[PDB]
Amino acid sequence: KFIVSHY
Amino acid sequence: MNKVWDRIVGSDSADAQSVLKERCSSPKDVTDLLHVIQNWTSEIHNNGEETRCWKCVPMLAGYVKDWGQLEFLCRRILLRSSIQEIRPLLLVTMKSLMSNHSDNTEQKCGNILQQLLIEAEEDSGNVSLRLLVDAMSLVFPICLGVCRDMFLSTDFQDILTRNLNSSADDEHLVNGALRLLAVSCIDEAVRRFIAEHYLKTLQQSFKVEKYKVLTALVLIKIWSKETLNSCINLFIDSLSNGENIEINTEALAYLTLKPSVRVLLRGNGDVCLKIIELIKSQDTTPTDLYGLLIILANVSEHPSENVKDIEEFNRDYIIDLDLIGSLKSIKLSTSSYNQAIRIIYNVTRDKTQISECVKQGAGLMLLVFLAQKRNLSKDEWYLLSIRALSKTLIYVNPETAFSKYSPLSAAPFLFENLPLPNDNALSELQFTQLDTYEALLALTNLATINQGVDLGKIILSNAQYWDSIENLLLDSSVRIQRSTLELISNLMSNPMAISAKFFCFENPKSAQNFEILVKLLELHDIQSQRAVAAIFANIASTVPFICKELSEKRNLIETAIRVFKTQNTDTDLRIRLLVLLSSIFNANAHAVACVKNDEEFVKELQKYRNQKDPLTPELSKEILSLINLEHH
Repeated sequence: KFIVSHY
Repeated sequence: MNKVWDRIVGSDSADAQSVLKERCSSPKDVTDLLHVIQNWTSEIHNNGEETRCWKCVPMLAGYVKDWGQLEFLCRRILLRSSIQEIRPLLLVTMKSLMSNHSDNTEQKCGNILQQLLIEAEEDSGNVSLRLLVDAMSLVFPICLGVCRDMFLSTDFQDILTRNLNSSADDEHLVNGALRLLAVSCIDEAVRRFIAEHYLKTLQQSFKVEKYKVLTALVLIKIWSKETLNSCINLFIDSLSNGENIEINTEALAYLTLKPSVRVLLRGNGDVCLKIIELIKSQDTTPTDLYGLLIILANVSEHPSENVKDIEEFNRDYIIDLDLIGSLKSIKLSTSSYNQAIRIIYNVTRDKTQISECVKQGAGLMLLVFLAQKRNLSKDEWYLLSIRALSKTLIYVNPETAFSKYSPLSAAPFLFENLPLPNDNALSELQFTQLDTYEALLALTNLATINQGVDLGKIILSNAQYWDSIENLLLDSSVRIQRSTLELISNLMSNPMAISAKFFCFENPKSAQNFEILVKLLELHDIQSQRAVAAIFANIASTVPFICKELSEKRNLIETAIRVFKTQNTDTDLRIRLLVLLSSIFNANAHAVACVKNDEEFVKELQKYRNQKDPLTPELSKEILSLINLEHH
């Protein structure tokens, strides 16, 4: 559901 | 014997070390063989036979201890110093006579050099003088005493300088002498004389094209700025032409340690095209390739010269000309591989070029380098590779970074840049706090693949990986603590990996973790708070069993509501708390009855039933209707 991504 | 010798020099089909068996009897070999060599070497043979002779002589020479049995070799070697093809073999043979007889071998050499000088003086031609300087430049670094004494004698200086004045048109004499000057610079006393008596000669010889490279070499070693700049400009210019590759490459590799040389090199577009072409060329020597890679890595390095100029070079000459992509199909030794990794690292310091690096295969090159060194050398190069890998896995989609190969094979190396349980700790890799931060950013991206299942499987296969993550939950660094919580929130998209670490309330260690996590909801770092809230929201909205237990945890509910009352203006945090609270309130009507008379909670929910935020009005309505359920 909640996802952290840096790309 | 004598036939053994003919076999050793007859053809390349023979192994001299193997013939040792034929050289069984110590004397026969220690004598006849030496005598056969004395008689054989009294003439000059073809370079094939000479090569084999001076490839085998060192072996027997090293074993013999009687000097009177190897004394003849000094004249034989020094009289062949003008045969360029066997000069390195002659040096090894003389170095073999250094382990033993060191004192007697230097004294024999001086007596020969002194005899050679008298022959040069009496020779109307130039060949005797060339032989003397060639003997001196060959044996200088191992016979400094007698060679310094000869070079500094007035009788030697006199014949040398005079023949450089009268026979400037003799390139073999001049270039032989320029090599002597450069080799002899290994001695400080000699360097001072050259820097005090040869500057004029070197200024004249710098004007002749075929003397320029060796003159600039001597001028570099005699430097105690246009004197240096004209020398370097010759190295760059000569290298862009493609000639004297070994000398200019070795010279420019040491010279590119200075910023002013790098700027000059970076500004010469002609040599930069040539350096990339030579690296890509399948004809250049491995020794030249290494130097070419050293120069490029030195010139591509970001400082801690202007950054935008270095960034412009890396884009225009390394990335534009596909330097990285060609390194995949080139044979690299360990030291050249080290520079290739260094070049990749340098380019990735500009994040705009990382995507091009990955397309050219830089990811696979980092991975293979790391796997090859894993059980071998976790040295500074090993660390540098992980640094480049971290930065790569931060800015590109992981699934496209390793030629369709799983990006999760990178995980183990990233974990190496994370502090291990203090009980163990002590890691060869001297990773800094920034390295840990960057590895955690990269792992968080790896955790986005398949709801974190794939990275979770790696964490589950080694309890040391989870311990390292848990050890950073309360790190003193805000950015490390934030990135650790973000990593965990992605890993909570599937309960297999680490859900038991926080939500196994029958385990005291896990239950204490949960209490700590609850308290972290009120961290001062909003990014951290969003991630903590995401941790809870993710499993609560996905695992009904865990959701049921969470709905009975008074401290979690009171803390979430408290944070919601005071920070609901932050969209991401608000949405995450609403998902968590609606999940909890849908599972536990008695939790709803606790808050049904919270006036401030209700009014804050009512204001949001009115950006790209559709979940906020919907979840606010759902929660308010559940509170209405508890009233009607």
